[PDB]
Amino acid sequence: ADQLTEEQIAEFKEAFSLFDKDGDGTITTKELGTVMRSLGQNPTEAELQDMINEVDADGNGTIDFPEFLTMMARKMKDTDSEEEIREAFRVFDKDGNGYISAAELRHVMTNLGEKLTDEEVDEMIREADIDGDGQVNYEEFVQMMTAK
Amino acid sequence: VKLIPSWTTVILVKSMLRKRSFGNPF
Ligand SMILES: [Ca+2]
Ligand SMILES: [Ca+2]
Ligand SMILES: [Ca+2]
Ligand SMILES: [Ca+2]
Repeated sequence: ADQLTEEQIAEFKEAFSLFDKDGDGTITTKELGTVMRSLGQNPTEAELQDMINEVDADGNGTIDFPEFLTMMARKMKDTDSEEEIREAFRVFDKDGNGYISAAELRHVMTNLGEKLTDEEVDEMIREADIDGDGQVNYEEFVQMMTAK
Repeated sequence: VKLIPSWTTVILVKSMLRKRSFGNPF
């Protein structure tokens, strides 16, 4: 219906839980490392720590539920506004051909946790295909995030 | 060249995994 004060929080609580594989309220280098290793990549022990050290505003070395609600608000400034969309795209376009297919999306799905069924995944891409090409392109992935 | 997906990034693709729609309000 309409993004309310709870619908939003629930969304972040899910992402904060996806990383907390165990669910102790603290993302470690191994946990986030497992997620970065499942999507189909290989995080570096040094970069990883430096990555979890960015949101870690406390200086402890672990991310927390509150640090989350406060991390998505510190990147929407300028050093990560239009570059974050191109990254999310890469995840979908693993092959990097210039388009996304329900298959590439199905892969990312199980890589984060939920795995949308088929008809849904098929319709999810059909609604974005403003041109009707059977797949999603870069313009769409952006035209949907630029028009508010 | 790139340098691994940043933080808000991994949250971008996961947030996309909502239900059957596309695009994030953020
Ligand atoms: Ca944990
Ligand atoms: Ca912390
Ligand atoms: Ca592709
Ligand atoms: Ca399309």
